[PDB]
Amino acid sequence: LEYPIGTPQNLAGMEIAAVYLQPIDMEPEGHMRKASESDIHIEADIHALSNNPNGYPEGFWVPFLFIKYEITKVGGSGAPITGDMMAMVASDGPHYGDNVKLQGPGKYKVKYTIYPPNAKENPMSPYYGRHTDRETGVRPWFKTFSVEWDFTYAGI
Amino acid sequence: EYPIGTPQNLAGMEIAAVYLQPIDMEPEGHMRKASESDIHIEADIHALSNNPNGYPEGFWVPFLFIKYEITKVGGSGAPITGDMMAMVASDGPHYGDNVKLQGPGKYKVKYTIYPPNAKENPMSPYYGRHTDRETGVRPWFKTFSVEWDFTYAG
Ligand SMILES: [Cu+]
Ligand SMILES: [Cu+]
Repeated sequence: LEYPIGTPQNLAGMEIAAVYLQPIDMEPEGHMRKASESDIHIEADIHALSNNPNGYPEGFWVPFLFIKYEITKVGGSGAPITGDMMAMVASDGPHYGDNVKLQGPGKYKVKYTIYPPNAKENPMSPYYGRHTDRETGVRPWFKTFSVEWDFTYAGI
Repeated sequence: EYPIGTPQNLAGMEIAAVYLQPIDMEPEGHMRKASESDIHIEADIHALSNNPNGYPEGFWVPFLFIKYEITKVGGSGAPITGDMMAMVASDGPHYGDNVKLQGPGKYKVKYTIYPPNAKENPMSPYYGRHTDRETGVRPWFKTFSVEWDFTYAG
């Protein structure tokens, strides 16, 4: 099932929502930590709002982003749980996600750092372009930013 | 914004071939210089109803790889070949390339459309598909080609 995380946030003509599901299985295998080695599938749900700066019609999935996440158990002085999401498709459409192993039931904080197509850290920079001519060009890509939420994990 | 024939409904997607004047793009070094090209050729690919790879109708189909072959009818030159690149423009994301043609006249335009997991698709390690019963989708479509007749006005 789905376990939404807080309320969606917006920036730069995109809506950013966080949710987790039960761990999933994915092709290509050997990318997702196996479902049996995980507690949840964390996801970032990112869609264009109106007047999107890069030409996306409202509602379109925003592709070719790179998302790094940090999940910290509240009150914990231990190391945060970190990883990189991967772009993928599921029955509900494309999203960014990762299978994650948590640190038991309780309160967590979740931070997503969202990299644009042209960020150094985004491995997809050489594969996705942007028109820059006057007639068909669009605005520059957004700059890297982070968004945070709190959530409770009960065990699924 | 100019059409190459009419769109074809294939593999749960509308595949349209269009073109416009040569463009400029970030990142540099992928498109041929606009001044050294004749057109920007594009593949406009969106999901139809009941798309089997998880896309709601009208969505752009991302992470594909498109190779094109443009042949002048009766031409003695080599066919014009290349790879499109995914990119965004004012009307949305598409696949495109700046192309130099071989003068005005009749051409055949063929696109070979590769799914995310094709050997030929360099984006295969970057795009996944859920396979579990609850949230999975059907296997990626099989690589296919689509052709049209094109008259270049010059
Ligand atoms: Cu996923
Ligand atoms: Cu383009």
